[PDB]
Amino acid sequence: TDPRAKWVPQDNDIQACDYWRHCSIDGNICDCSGGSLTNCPPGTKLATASWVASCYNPTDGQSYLIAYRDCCGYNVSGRCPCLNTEGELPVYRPEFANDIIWCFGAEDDAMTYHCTISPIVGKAS
Amino acid sequence: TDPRAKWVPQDNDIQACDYWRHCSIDGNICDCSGGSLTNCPPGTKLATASWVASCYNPTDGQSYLIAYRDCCGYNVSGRCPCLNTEGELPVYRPEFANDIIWCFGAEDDAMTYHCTISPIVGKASHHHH
Amino acid sequence: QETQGQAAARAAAADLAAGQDDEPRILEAPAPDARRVYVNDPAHFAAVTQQFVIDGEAGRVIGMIDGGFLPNPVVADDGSFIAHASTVFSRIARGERTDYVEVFDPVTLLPTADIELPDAPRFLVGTYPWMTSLTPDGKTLLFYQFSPAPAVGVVDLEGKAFKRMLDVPDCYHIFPTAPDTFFMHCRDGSLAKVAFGTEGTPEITHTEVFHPEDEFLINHPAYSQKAGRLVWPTYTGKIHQIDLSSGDAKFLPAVEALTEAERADGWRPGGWQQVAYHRALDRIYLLVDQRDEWRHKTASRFVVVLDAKTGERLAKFEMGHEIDSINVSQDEKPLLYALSTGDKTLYIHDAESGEELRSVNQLGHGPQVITTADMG
Amino acid sequence: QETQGQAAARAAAADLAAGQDDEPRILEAPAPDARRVYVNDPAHFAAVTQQFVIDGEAGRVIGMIDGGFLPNPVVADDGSFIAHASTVFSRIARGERTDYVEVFDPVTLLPTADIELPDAPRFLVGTYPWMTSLTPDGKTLLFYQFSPAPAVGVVDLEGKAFKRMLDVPDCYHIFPTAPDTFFMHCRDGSLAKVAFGTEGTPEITHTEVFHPEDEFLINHPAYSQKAGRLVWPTYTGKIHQIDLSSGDAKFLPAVEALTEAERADGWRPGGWQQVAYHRALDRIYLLVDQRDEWRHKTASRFVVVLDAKTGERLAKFEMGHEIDSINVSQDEKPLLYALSTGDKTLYIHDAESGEELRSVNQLGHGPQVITTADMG
Amino acid sequence: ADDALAALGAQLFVDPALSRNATQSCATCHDPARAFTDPREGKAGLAVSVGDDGQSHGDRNTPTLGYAALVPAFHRDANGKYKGGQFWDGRADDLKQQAGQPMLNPVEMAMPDRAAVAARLRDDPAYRTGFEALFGKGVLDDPERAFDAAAEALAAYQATGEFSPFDSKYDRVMRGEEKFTPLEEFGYTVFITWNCRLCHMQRKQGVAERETFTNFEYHNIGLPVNETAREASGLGADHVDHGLLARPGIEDPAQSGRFKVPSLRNVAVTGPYMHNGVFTDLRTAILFYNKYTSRRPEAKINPETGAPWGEPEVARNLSLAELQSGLMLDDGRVDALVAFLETLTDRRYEPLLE
Amino acid sequence: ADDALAALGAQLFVDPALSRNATQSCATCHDPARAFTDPREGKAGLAVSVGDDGQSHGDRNTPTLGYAALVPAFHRDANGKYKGGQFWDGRADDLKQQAGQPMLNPVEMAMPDRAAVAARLRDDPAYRTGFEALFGKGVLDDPERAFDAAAEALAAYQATGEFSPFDSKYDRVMRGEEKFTPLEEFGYTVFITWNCRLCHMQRKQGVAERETFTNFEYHNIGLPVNETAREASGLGADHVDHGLLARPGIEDPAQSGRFKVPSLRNVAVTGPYMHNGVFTDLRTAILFYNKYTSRRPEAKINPETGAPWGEPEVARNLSLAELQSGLMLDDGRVDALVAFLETLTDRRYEPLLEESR
Ligand code: HEC
Ligand code: HEC
Ligand code: HEC
Ligand code: HEC
Ligand SMILES: [Ca+2]
Ligand SMILES: [Ca+2]
Ligand code: NA
Ligand code: NA
Ligand code: NA
Repeated sequence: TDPRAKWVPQDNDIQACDYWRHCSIDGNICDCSGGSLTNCPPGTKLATASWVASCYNPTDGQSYLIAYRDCCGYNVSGRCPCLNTEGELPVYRPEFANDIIWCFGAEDDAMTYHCTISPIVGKAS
Repeated sequence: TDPRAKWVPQDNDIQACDYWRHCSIDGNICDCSGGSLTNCPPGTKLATASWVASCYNPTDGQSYLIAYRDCCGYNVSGRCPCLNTEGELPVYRPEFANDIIWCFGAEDDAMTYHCTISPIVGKASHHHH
Repeated sequence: QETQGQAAARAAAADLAAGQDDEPRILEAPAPDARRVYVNDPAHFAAVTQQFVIDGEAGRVIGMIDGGFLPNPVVADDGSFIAHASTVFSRIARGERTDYVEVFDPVTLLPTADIELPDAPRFLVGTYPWMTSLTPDGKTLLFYQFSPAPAVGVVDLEGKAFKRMLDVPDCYHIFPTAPDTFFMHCRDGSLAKVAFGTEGTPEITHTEVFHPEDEFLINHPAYSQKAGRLVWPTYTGKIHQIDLSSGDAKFLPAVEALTEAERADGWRPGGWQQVAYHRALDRIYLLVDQRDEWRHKTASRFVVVLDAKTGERLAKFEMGHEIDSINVSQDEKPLLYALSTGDKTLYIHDAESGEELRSVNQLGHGPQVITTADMG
Repeated sequence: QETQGQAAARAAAADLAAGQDDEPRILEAPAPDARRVYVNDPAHFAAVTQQFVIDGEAGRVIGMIDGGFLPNPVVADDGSFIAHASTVFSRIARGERTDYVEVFDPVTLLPTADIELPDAPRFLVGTYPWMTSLTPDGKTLLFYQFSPAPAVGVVDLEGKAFKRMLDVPDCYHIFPTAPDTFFMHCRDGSLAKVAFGTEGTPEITHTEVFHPEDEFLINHPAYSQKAGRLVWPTYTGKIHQIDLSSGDAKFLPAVEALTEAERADGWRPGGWQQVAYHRALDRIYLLVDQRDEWRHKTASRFVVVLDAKTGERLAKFEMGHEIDSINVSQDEKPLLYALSTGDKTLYIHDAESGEELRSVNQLGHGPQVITTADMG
Repeated sequence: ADDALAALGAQLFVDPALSRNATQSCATCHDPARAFTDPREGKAGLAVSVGDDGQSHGDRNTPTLGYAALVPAFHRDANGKYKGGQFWDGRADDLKQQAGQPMLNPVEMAMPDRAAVAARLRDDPAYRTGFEALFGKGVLDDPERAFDAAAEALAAYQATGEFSPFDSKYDRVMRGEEKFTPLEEFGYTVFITWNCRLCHMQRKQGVAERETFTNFEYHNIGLPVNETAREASGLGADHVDHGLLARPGIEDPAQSGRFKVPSLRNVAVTGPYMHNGVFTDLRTAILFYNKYTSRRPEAKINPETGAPWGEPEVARNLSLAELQSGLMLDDGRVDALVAFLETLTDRRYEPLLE
Repeated sequence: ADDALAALGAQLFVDPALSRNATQSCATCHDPARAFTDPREGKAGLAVSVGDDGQSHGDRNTPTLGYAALVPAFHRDANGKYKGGQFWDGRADDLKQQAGQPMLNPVEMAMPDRAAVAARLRDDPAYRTGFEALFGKGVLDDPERAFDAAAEALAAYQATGEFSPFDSKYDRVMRGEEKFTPLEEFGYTVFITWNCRLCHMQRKQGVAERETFTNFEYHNIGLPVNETAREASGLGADHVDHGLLARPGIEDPAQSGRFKVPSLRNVAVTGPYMHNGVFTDLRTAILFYNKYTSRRPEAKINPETGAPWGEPEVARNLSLAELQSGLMLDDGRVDALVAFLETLTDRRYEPLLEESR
């Protein structure tokens, strides 16, 4: 709530912007418009592109690579907006940059931003 | 601030929803997006259609016909939204009805709603209001 | 008391602990059921709008459908598709206008039809559900046209084609009673019956005038196509009920939603969708409050519930929020949906007792229109 | 003292009393001047967006321009036109994508060109002013493309036609310096100079690597085309300055926006447009606040003002609101514009004293980008 | 002064000695019993009038003189719209300049010249007395002064309250003395919210002090030739009436086919309608506006002929922006409008309504 | 016991008495000095291997046996995607079912039948002792038992830690014993955020315990015919390698041209690449992916030949949804991927990386 305070992850509510996997999310949590933590809402198209972050999981003490993916082809959901930037690097290090609409690869050439999912892809290096 | 109280016209601020001539306005006051009380903002198209209300002017105690006109062809301005409904009748009395997008007659067939102006077109009163 | 996000955090942690894999993919919405509710956000006249598909039981958004300028949503009562008549412009709010009907699969939410309406014929007005309507067989969509004159457009959803415009007299709204027939409400205070074959003028009959010039019937009557019940409040809470279940209009006894006393102490209906009708309960719900005669579009904090047969009051709920629109699920033990334009929140109440059970917030910018399928 | 709505009511009342006639019509915006400021509202990735044209002196919205998905606005420095590259879809956010550039008359706000961009080539990203850029003579618009690879699109505004895509190295942003030349910032820590013709491989030259791999240069550097000054803060409020006025890059001495003790106490820049540069005053303005190191896109409540030559601090303003972006008018006694995405309000401050002078609220949904013309 | 001048104008106005055969006065064509229009049935019905020679027909419908004194002098306003003047084509600047024209028009009163007018004035001892007292001794011996004085007297007579009494029902309702009937009030509401008020109201906004239901502008509403009237006028089947462009000084091609917006006062009793009297019924006049708005087959057909309206006599400069309102007047609104227009009838012509 | 069975497989594995002319053992084509691949030159270079007759060439490149023990047995999962198995076309269910095939393949070890195999096993008193102790007396006298017992020994040997030691730099880095070079780390970052991840990672999400850089699925990535290998194998100019569709019992034409996603472990040392050994260099195999993404003319040119990659051998069923990612790998990202993939080399083959660099 102090926006400028160090982000403090929790592993108890995926709809809240401090959920530990959302450490570098930008946009809207898909869980809030009919997707889930790791699936897209009906009607939208799942991008294959992603950007990543290493997010600390306060449940197990481990840091995980969260390779975000956008759900595309719908106007922005408008529900559960969040912007976190842990480890977020500027656009010239795109694999860690989150202002980019990472909708590439989405079916039907969908490129509009609807929300983002937060799947794990690895333990951090 | 009580949305259900009888509406209390004022003649001191046109950007406020209780400005006397806005007595049947629905949308946004054009004065807040670069129009004025009775002119459209740049880039928009002034409709020739209108709906009318007889609005009471606290200042002279006279009642005037306000023939609202829409400024069309832009997305809604989002500034100074207001909805008042003095004398407003349902859609089958369209001359007094204000959910209609009254964009007919606008250049370029513009039919999207941006904001409404509040020009006076007469004195006079209605049986209904 | 665990919230949906909390339950989801635990499932995710459990999958992670157990090393359980899952393929990221596009979810399907749960099958349509009675407790699905749709909330349309005309977004105070914005050029693009949203519809929220909500599981009324869980109070959870289960999908969304994008729309253009003041679209008219319709929901087939059997749950088999949804559709809207919508309007887009080649440059956001300017340029060439396309009016079109889209039909959507209610589970994948994918459009299964996109049907162009020639000559941009839609009536652009703050959203009135009965300005665009499905015939009972779901094969035809009828939409209203105001300009140059009252007219009704016939769209074939089956052939996925626009058919033609029907000349009508000076009349408004569209209440289909049959594959080829609908009623409209006229300026002269009658209803008109418009029966259209496949060609030529429709056959248009008028009822008796059923209200005086100075009685005002709201833009949002409730119409249960399955009951053929048209429930039409006036500004004072007087309620016209018209039975259309026989093909012709039988006027039911008129009823007062507010007591003669209440109306004397300023009680009037007010809102957007001020009236709801539960077909199996034969029950009318009306958003009311104490207000001046010309604050008829303001939110109301109370709902009154009354017998369509007798007019007796059954309940009076303090909604606990500023409510603009109500509707009800059509199942047994219905929810009473109370949508607040101001809060952008659908409050989901128990229709019997009026307790607020749950709510779904962040429903766009100015949500106003609740629809439910009547699937029983 | 007297508000604009108050002054308008007074004048309307006087016209009524005096029987004064006037034709309802479409206003022109006032002539563009130094205190015109444009606020773009990316609207948190909404498919349609708005730009507000504001008289900064009066604190008055004088016009609006609609746009599509994450458009990139540009304003000709000489006030002759404004333009944006924008993106629409045939069914709101889905369907056939069209990218296009519109050019608008800055008084009537009518589009005077609408130029299709083939193959939907725009980079869809949270709005970075320097990802779409006008050349100094105003005849060419350049836009960045990321997919499939970094590239820059060349659009001829005078002949109203798209020209070509140029392949570039792994580099970002576009600071035009001449009718046929711009610089980009590259992943390897150099700038790339790109000089292009109508056809042929562009000539691409790299500067020396000018920051280490762990010093992060923000997405919103200030670039004064008329001064050829590129002011590029890093996450720590260290400020790279690159002088491109010779046509090649000269690296100026680095300055620190924050002192050692400030930095030791957690002060860092943060926001969106974090830095402004006033060309005539050779002055840098940076949005700072105490914050953890990865809260670099949150609002800030302070602006430090520092001499660009010496890095001497001239002021630290307590803005008194949550500010995400700043910019300045480029006239003498500039205004300091402080846009709050959360308040949707443009706060208009005296740049000298830091005092808030007036404000323009209700600027859309998530307004983030302020643009001024440097007309002087 | 103004009283005696008007009273002299009053004598001239009814005096057929100002016509060649001494058979015709202003009052013959602008009959006071008919809101100052021509009751006389001619070859083209009442569409045009017959002059003193008993043979010559005009090519335009005789308009009322009621309220013509409210029209400003011809001028081009700052938006480039011409306004005011007299005659359907504004070719006269004001009433004074208009008054002499019928006297000398061979198709109307047909006096050969101003001297012949002066000579007739000289025959009447009462005129010597009346003219001399207002304009000085010998005024009738000078044909120029005599004719200007006659025109001035006629214009003063037309500026009297008698020509513009503002005693219609509409006037009484605006004074709070009476109420409109529901149908009249609906008609007034339609008239001020539909395109009619873009042309038949004095002002763009605000309330007019002496409303005459015209903005005094010039518009081509795309009317067809009145064939029988055009036959009777003898101007020929070629002929094109260019309206405003025929005023000397107007060169602007945008003005071809535009005519002065008539005042709708007394409109209910001054049929036939339009500059050439093409429509006999007020209702037809109103229906004509639907040709631009309505998609219905019937909108294309003049209900007096049962045939299409006719191509515009002048198919350029139509006022399409105003006329293509996007809305069609249903029979209800047409009725309502007729009721409303009938309220613009002066008190003294209320009996003519049937 | 698990030990003795693997030890028996160790002997069989290197024993050329299991080939017709006694010239070839498993170790001949799956050379342990070369991450269990074939260093020998044939008529198509290293693309395909030469059998015991000294003349016959296969039509497919000999794959590593490293980590092959981590592949699941062949199955169709619930999403209708086939997974697992052995051979590039998944036509063997698992290592045991695969092991006797090279023995009887006239193109490879060429023993005429199971009985000729058993007779060789009897000739050797260590086998009589070794097989008999694990499978019982007289096992070598029953050709069916002997053959099956040899396949079991061979599959057990391939399951030992020696074939899948997990001692690559990548493994060491994932234990925190060491760190990636900056280029390696970028290579890893790209690998896991670009489309490679969609196929060359065990799991769709979460973390694998013994990652081998393959999801075990079948994908047609639209490779051309390797002309020289195809000429050498003698299958004909009109032959189509249908991939997974060639497995008996797969009939679905959508499987035509799909091959098993290979483990990228030791990829740096097991060139040439792809099921037909078509690309010599690791970098070329990565560049092939840009044909689906890049708009540059060069994306369509095989850098090893200067000519177009070629029409896909099977033009249908390409994995376009995964392949057409919309993003092209620049050379810095290609370099980074090479460096990352080199980290997947087992410790004992690190010395072989010098020559490939
Ligand atoms: C029939 C033979 C007429 C006699 C005698 C008079 N007038 Fe007339 N008037 C007549 C016509 C056909 C017209 C319209 C001609 C045209 O070209 O437009 C007129 C017009 C006027 C007007 C202008 C009215 C207006 O434009 O609104 C005035 C002021 C007028 N007439 C006055 C007038 C006087 C004073 C007469 C006696 C000298 C007189 N008219 C004779 C038909 C006939
Ligand atoms: C400006 C574009 C106009 C609009 C809109 C309407 N009217 Fe009109 N009207 C106009 C002109 C220029 C004229 C004279 C046309 C000509 O060339 O002769 C008229 C005429 C009438 C009349 C006839 C009056 C008479 O002949 O004395 C009537 C009854 C009339 N107009 C009514 C009318 C109504 C009811 C309208 C809204 C439907 C309307 N007009 C629109 C100018 C314009
Ligand atoms: C060269 C002539 C070979 C000899 C001798 C052996 N193998 Fe082999 N192996 C070879 C090729 C050409 C292939 C692929 C053929 C195809 O149709 O795909 C293989 C494959 C295997 C595999 C499957 C590995 C995988 O799919 O990832 C295994 C497990 C295997 N080989 C083991 C094996 C054993 C145990 C051998 C001696 C009995 C043996 N191979 C001999 C080439 C040759
Ligand atoms: C599924 C759609 C895949 C994607 C995306 C990537 N790869 Fe792949 N890879 C895949 C298969 C099915 C195969 C075998 C293809 C065949 O028919 O032979 C491969 C092969 C490789 C190889 C060669 C390995 C070997 O021969 O042992 C390499 C080096 C490789 N793949 C790398 C790679 C990279 C770096 C990718 C992201 C750019 C990538 N692959 C994507 C399946 C798929
Ligand atoms: Ca007439
Ligand atoms: Ca190989
Ligand atoms: Na002329
Ligand atoms: Na080859
Ligand atoms: Na098969």
